[PDB]
Amino acid sequence: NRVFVIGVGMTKFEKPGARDIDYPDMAKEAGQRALADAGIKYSAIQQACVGYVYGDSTCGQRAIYHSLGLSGIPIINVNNNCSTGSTALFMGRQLIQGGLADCVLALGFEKMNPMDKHMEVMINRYGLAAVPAAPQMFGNAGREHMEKYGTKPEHFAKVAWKNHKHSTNNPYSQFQDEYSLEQVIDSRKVFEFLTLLQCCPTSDGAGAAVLASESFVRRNGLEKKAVEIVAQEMVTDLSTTFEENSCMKMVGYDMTRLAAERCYDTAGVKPSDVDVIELHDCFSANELITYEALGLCPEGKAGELIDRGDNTYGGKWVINPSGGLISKGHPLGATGLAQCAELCWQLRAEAGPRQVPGAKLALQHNIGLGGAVVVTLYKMGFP
Repeated sequence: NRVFVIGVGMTKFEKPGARDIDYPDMAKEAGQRALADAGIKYSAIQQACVGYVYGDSTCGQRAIYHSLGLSGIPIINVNNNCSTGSTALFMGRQLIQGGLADCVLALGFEKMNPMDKHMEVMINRYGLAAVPAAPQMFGNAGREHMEKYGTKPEHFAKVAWKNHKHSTNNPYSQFQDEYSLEQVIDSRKVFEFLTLLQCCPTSDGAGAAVLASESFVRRNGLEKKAVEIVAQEMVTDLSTTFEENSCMKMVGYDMTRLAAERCYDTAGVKPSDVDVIELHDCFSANELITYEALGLCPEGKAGELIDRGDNTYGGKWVINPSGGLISKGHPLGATGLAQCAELCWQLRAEAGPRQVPGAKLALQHNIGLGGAVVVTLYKMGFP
């Protein structure tokens, strides 16, 4: 059963506390935008998949009833206790592909040892969207990459530089200013080579997408905006031995690798066919290694990809035309849906000053709560 994204919407992603509204109004802004984009009645929504991290188990329902009105539809919380976190989009896709609904709303929102203690305080005071282990794990993985392949600390700063430069054209991004490479390098130290401008900040915001079956799209004449999910794969923790483990593997390198390989196989495409990417750059180090995990270049060649400008406009792949988590900030529940919104706009040729000319195949890379990796390929459903 083919599955399509037929409307998308988001709020601006803002510094926590910059905007004086509660999570239900954020959800309403994103949700109502997505429904208006889709051009459908609210009653067409048969289930809602809702992604958020903080608050109790009723926040999903509270957000949906405020956005759509009260109904008896199922409201599924993506983040449960006794399973690894999914994503709103992966779950919505599952409901459609398995025949449990013809049309669904995916919605996400968020409203905010000596070294672990030190990182905990730093994350709080610098407003980073990270758990205390994360900067250390991603720094270790980047250092490991430098040791094996000769990547330079400036390559990681260049990735971050590139994300901030893209952000200048995204009005939904918390940060929309270009910093110099020198400013990236000189910003406050977080861990090792990682500096503040290489780490994703917290943002408050919401995102939403309407997902629909092939028959729903045909029945309602919605072919024009229908972006097809041509492949989507999730990989949860891979269990390995002491001898095979590495810092790169510990932050999900092989999970991304396998998820993407399986997408490529399903869709019958290769990395070189992808035109535009939105990936999970929680740290610059995760983006750099993810270039190789996705198969964009051979192992150890990310520094060359970076120095050629093959991650930006005029290069082979335009990566994070949004500015990335690094510029947008990371409202935990909403991040994946914002990536989706941008890639759908790119493929629909509605991305304005960020438009990748002639984009036809888009790749999303996202991480769930708990660390599961989701890779998704999109193309226009009926070009």
